[PDB]
Amino acid sequence: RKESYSVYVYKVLKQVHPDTGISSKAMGIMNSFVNDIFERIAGEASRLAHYNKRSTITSREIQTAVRLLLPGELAKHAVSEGTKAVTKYTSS
Amino acid sequence: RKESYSVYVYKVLKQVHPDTGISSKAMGIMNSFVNDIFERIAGEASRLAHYNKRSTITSREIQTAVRLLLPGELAKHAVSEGTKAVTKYTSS
Amino acid sequence: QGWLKEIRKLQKSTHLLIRKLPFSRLAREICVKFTRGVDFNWQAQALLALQEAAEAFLVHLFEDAYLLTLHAGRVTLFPKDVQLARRIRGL
Amino acid sequence: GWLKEIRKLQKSTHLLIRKLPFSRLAREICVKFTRGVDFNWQAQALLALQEAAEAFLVHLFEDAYLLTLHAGRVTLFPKDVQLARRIRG
Amino acid sequence: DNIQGITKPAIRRLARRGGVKRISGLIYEETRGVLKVFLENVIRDAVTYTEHAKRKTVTAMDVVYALKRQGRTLYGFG
Amino acid sequence: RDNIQGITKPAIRRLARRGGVKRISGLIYEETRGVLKVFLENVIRDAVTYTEHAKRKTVTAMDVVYALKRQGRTLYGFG
Amino acid sequence: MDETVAEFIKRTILKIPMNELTTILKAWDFLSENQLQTVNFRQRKESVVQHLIHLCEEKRASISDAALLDIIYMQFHQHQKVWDVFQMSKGFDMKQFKNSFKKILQRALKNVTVSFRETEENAVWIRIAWGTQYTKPNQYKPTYVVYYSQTPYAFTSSSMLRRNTPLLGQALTIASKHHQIVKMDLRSRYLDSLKAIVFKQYNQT
Amino acid sequence: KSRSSRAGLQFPVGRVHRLLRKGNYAERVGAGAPVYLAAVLEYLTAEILELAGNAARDNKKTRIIPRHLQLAIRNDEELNKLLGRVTIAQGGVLPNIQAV
Amino acid sequence: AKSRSSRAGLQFPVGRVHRLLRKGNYAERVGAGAPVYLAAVLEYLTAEILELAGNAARDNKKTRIIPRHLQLAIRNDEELNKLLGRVTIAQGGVLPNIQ
DNA sequence: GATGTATATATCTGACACGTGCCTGGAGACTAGGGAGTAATCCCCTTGGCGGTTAAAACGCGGGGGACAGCGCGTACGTGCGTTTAAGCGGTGCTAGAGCTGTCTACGACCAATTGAGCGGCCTCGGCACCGGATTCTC
DNA sequence: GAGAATCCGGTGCCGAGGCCGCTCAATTGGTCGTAGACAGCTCTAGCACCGCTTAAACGCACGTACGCGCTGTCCCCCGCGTTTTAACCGCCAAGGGGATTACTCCCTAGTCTCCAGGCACGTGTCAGATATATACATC
Repeated sequence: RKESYSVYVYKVLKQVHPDTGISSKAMGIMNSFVNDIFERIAGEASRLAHYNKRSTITSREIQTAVRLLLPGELAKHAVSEGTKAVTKYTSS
Repeated sequence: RKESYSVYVYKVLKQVHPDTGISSKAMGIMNSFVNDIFERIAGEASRLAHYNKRSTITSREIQTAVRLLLPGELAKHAVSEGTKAVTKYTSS
Repeated sequence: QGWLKEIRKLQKSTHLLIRKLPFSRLAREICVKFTRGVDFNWQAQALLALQEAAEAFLVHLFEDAYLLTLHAGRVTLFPKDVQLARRIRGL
Repeated sequence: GWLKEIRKLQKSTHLLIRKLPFSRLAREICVKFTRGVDFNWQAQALLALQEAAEAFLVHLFEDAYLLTLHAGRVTLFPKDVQLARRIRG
Repeated sequence: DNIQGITKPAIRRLARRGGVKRISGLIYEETRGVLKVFLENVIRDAVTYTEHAKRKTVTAMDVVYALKRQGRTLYGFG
Repeated sequence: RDNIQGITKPAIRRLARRGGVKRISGLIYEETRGVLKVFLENVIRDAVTYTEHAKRKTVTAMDVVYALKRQGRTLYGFG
Repeated sequence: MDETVAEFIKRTILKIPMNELTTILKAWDFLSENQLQTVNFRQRKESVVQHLIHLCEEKRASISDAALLDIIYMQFHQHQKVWDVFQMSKGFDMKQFKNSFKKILQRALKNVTVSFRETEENAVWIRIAWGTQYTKPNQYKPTYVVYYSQTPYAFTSSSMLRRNTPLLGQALTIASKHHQIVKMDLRSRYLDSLKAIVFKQYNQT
Repeated sequence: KSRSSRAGLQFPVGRVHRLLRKGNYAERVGAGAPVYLAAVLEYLTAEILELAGNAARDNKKTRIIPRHLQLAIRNDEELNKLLGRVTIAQGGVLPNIQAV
Repeated sequence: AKSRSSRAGLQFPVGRVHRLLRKGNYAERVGAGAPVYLAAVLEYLTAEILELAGNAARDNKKTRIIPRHLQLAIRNDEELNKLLGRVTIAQGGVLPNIQ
């Protein structure tokens, strides 16, 4: 009844690694990681819905929030991967 | 068409001081002061509408936000003055 | 020597360098002085959380304040070093 | 000697870095982070850049000089400035 | 007492983790002092949340939120 | 052609006198010209983004105020 | 390729309205029509140009092709700018003229950018991007010259960047087979009025 | 009959309530909150301007300039911790001199 | 009858992020394409930090991730140290740093 | 004792406190429906205590290691002063660019049925933590 | 040139991952109001430049005030061995209150309607700025 993000982190770990197990405590760290970055970006992009006097959150505002909240090379890889996800989402 | 807080700061200054003038630049500082504290308190109390799984902002949440966002004696004077304003607001 | 082994040992393991019950009694003593009369229940995980934060803060403070003793040519810390290290940040 | 110079400069409030070299420096650095596109700074925003830069440098040299009196120096070496940034983070 | 539980070898191990080679003697007071002036600013910033949701129990999320507002974000214990 | 030497040899001296330093050393003149430059990048790259988002070729004062607020060094006096 | 011309092509196509963007891209003659068929022309403009750049990421790009796109963009927005009228005197293939003008201008300053385009009534549209001997040429503030082989007249676009006006005038006078250049009062917005006020006098001298 | 004068305040109440509706802070906004908020803002504004006016008076000038707010903030202890990460335009610094 | 992450080609969920981004009161209107992009960004960040953690896990001849491995994989990399600066990982310890 | 160091006033200069017109956002009214405050409950998580051990802290001691104070050489820095260069005023032009006013359309809230993806409880078994053993290293 | 540091092996143990039941929240689908992309027009305020002019930087010569390495002295933390002590483990009782559900009710939100307040504009006029000139404070 109280959800978390353990199953999805476990699926990503079994994707990019064959059999590397993860303890039940360190997984908790991953929860408080990715209940945190989502608090920043999807918080901070909300601020860019207020300075430009808008009311929506489209993909462009999240793109600029990722351009702000991350250092250089990691931000470049993230913005290169996200639109790659969106383009194969559009032609469903 | 673009509002500000100059008139009210001028009224408070003429209240607590007889004839002390204020320049048109320093008044601008007061704008960016009190478009800022209102961004903190009425921002941060919104967070206390989310941790307790509520949807309202009553006087009690603003009271706790003032208890958090201010150092000791200034917070004590502010919480002593605010309820004094509210009690003479209720019996209208 | 001796210290050269202890720095290698303590930087390897990830234990708790402060004992449990004195830190818990200190936290309860501080919590009593605010909003008196009533006691305050503590969950057993919250005191561990505050202990991990306090240990990480003090280790980071000593590691940051040590760099103002190699800078003066000395080897040894002083309370001047710690007070200056807090003066630089603004805490 | 210098003591009549400090107590004159901690009294006034005007800008110290001249406006046109700082404007040329900002227009130089800005064109590298926008893929070769010019911009048009409002005449108000360059004052904001210059005030933030002056406040940051004055606070930085105050903390660096606080470091210089610790080691017996009076002179402010470049070992002092590159250490008051790693402490502050 | 209730402050002398943070003994001399405790602060000594806290320093030896930090890379400090040789330690003076007066540190063992000031560190205790700064420890107190840390924990107070975590306690009341916690307990106000405890006084808001009207319960007599400080949860771990309250301390995590007090450290969130303080500046030092803590992971794991959420 | 020098492009960073608009910061002069005594302008750094005026900033050090405002800071309260009695006697500057030598290579500080080659050090501060680094540090300032780095700081301006972490404003201007952070301030060219906001004005890129609102389809404006004009970098207003509010954009630099927002970027400085996001860095942590809040600026009041303009707007 | 470099990572500067992509922003220029993106900004130029963002300035193009959707009413004739397919006309611009068919007249520009740089991509395959199958890749025109691939691109959705029904979603919003903030991703159509992303798809078009991603087409031009792979195959070919330059600064010259982007400049020629800029020329074709400027040829359909003559209502925006304000023009100036020159004339030479004291004195023919256009290939030698192109080579002479480009070599004289590249010997005058270090960094310039010249681009030509052939148009009927023997017209040539010359885009000039000025620069210095230390900086890149500013693409975003061009200078356009409408030159005719028959008439000694030339239409001149104004710009922010002055101080290269007598340099361009003397370099174009030496680049042509002439010795004198004038500067009349004729400064207006529409090209057809200047065309009429020149050609009613020139065809009927 | 206005809500500013009904509670005996000087800062507006309708504008603060308008900025709490359109500020995306909670889905519902009570009536007892923004009067409390405007009272706290009025107290902080008076707290700054009293010290600013006294420092302007002690410099024998009948006008408030940003150097006076700089002195009043950096000489007060509470506002030193409230505004500790604040730069002020046309600011200046404190008269700081120290020897060896 | 068809999953959102399966259209997205991702692994993090999409409907849960959209539910939180409506219920969090961040804006009064949520665009449809936003949480897919946001979930892809979160997936790339978690993939990067676990990809850096597993190499240090095999470096210590282990296959079970303890928090010390996450501490080292954060602090040794430069750009993640730029990102996760003011974060104290629980049960973490410090880098081997002498003199 | 001449060089600052504070003060009288000259006037002149422009910001600013103020007065008016005026557009629109704030107040009055009232229904309505979800938010929540109060009441009860039951378990579940915390508090208190008995007891025994065993690492862990406290305390003398001496010894080298280091901090501190003086000091001489010297060199890198402040200052004085003529030049020459670049910065400011200010004035003109003058046009790209903010913005803002309509429009129409794709698009996202809003809502009824429905079902499987994910959460709670459980059960190993291999990964791992610790304990004991065999192979290197500097004083 | 041998006690100390590193790698290795064996054994208990316990949490990590697989598995099932299930339920509620995410999906699918059809409806409608509207947020915002898009175009075009209009005022404005930022950039380029130029002539002047002049205030400040630049370059240099030089005197000398600190930087730094050295060295002597004296004190003062760290390692070591012994004694003492309280932290912890595991248990056992018990009970205070945290989480859950019900139920009414009340209080804020929406829409309409009316007008008083806060903003843009314009203007005389006092506050200070800077400048010169003259009475005190001092190494």
